[PDB]
Order: sequence, then structure tokens, then C-alpha cells
Amino acid sequence: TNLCPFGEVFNATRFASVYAWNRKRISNCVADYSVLYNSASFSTFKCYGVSPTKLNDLCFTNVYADSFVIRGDEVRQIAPGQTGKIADYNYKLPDDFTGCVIAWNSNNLDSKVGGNYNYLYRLFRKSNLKPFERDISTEIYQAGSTPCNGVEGFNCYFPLQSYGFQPTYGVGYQPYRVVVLSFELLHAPATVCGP
Amino acid sequence: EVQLVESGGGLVQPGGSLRLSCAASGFTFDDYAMSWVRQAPGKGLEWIGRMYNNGRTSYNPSLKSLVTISRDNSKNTLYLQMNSLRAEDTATYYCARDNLGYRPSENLYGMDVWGQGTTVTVSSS
Ligand SMILES: *[C@@H]1O[C@H](CO)[C@@H](O)[C@H](O)[C@H]1NC(C)=O
Repeated sequence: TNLCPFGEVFNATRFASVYAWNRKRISNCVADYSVLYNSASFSTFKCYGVSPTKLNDLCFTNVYADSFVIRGDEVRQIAPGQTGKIADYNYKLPDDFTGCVIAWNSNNLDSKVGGNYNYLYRLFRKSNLKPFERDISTEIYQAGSTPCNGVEGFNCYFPLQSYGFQPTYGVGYQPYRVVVLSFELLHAPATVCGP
Repeated sequence: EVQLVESGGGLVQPGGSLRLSCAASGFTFDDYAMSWVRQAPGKGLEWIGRMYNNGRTSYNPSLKSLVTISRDNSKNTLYLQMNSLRAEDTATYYCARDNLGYRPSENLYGMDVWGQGTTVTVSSS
């Protein structure tokens, strides 16, 4: 009977970086997804493996909400089978992903006039991430032939670069808050149900 | 035109302190990593340090105790504050931008644009 805390996820004051993306378990509550799809706040609402209007009619188990902040033109990489820096080094979705990817512009919240540097992305990594794998290691990357031994130098960089989030930047360089919902469809005893 | 100019070098007594500048043209430091590199007369290029866009600094660990890298984004200058210049600091100091983007081939230094560099000499007179 108790409502799912979707207001604690979407209306949170602070969102994580994409390399350290936060995952929240939604469980043992009634979920009303009709107030999310009919809300005009979300610019991107793409659902995979489920219709968005059928969400109220299903019961889900293992519901997870992954929240982070990425820049504007990289929202297209939060999808199965995409390539680039966010998909390969920061946040990878599986090819058999079922769930919904929700994103909206947050330029009025996550941009400071001098530049907001609290959001960082992993620019460099030795290998591609597995799906739903988090890498928070800050080991010094080797971009050249000479080994670094944990010390920066020529072709030795810190792997995390911060976004420069300013309000003057156009759409595409503007911050977008991305919440990814993930479900399992009718195979276990379900704790999250629509009304 | 992407251009780096350095200034502030010259004669300096041993044990003193001296500041350098890396006035930039054609771009700003808000989205680029900028580095200081030292060239000794008898040795190769020695990496001094690096400023990232968020303002964090990394230094040469054999040189950390006597250098300081600071920005002034209002005038797009990168500053390099030496302290206690000794005889092996007599060198030509280049300021160059790190290429964290596309590299067309293998680069030994990873620098897409360099400065002309300024000469600092430490001696008796
Ligand atoms: C977040 O706040 C807005 C403010 O009007 C509100 O309309 C919206 O319902 C809130 N989000 C959720 C998921 O309740």
C-alpha cells in the first residue's frame, strides 16, 4: 500500500557523477509510473523491453534506479549497444536490458557561472566496462609507451576529467540528470507493483 | 590562432624565488589541461607539472617541494612559482597544452601546442 519513493530519486538535491553512478533499490512498495510518463519535465523517456503505458499493469521484482549527471549530447549513449566514453568507460547497459531511461535538463541546478566541477567522468580506461559495472578507481592512466608507476608525467594522466558546467554553454554541453530504471519481468515473487 | 607565450625569465640569484607566466591566445583553460615542461641545456625535456580544468595540480615528485602552479582564468594566464632556485634550474621553461583528445600518431610528449619558452639562469651574476 505504501508508495514507492520516486520523489527521493528524481527530486534529489545532489546527483552522482557518471563514473560513480548511484544505484538505489526500490522494493516492497506500490509504484505509480503514470505520474512519470505524463510529466512534461522529462525530455528523454525511452523504455526498452516494456511499453511505457503498460508499466502500471505489471508487477516487477528487483527494481533499481541508477542516477547520474552527464552532458547534453551524450544522453544518446545511455542505451543498449552504444559506443563512446560514457558507454564504454562510465556506464554500460546490457544488450538484453529491460527498463526505462529517463533524462532531463538540469542547467538551472547543476551549472555555476564560474563553472561547476563537481561532476566527473572517466575519460581513460584500459578496457571496456562490463554492463552494470562501476569503476571508481583513480589509478594514474598510461597513455603512452613509458610506464607511469602511479606518478603523472608525459602521457600519464589522471583518468577522471570534470565537466565544465556553465550556464552560457549551449544545449549539448548542458547538464542532464539521467535516471535509469531496471526491472525483472514476472519470474520471481514480486515486491513492486502498479496500482 | 592557438598560441602560448611565456614570460618572466631572466637572471636570478641562488636561493631566490621567481614567477613565470603562460599567457594564452585563441582558447581558455576552462576545458584544457595545461602543463609546464623544463628543458636543461644538457638533458632532455623534464616534465614539471600539470593543471587540470577543475583546478587540481600534479607535480614532478622530485620537484614538488619548490614549484607551484596556479591559474588566473580572468586573464587566461598560468603561473609557475619557483622557490629556492639552484644551479640545475638554469634551464628553458616551456608551457604546453596536454592533448587528452585525438592523437594522430604516437607522441613522446602528448602535447598538441607548445609555447616558445623562456630562459631562466641561476648564477653569481
Ligand atoms: C518534483 O518536484 C516538482 C515540483 O513541482 C513536482 O511537480 C514533482 O511531482 C516532483 N517529482 C516527483 C517524482 O514527485
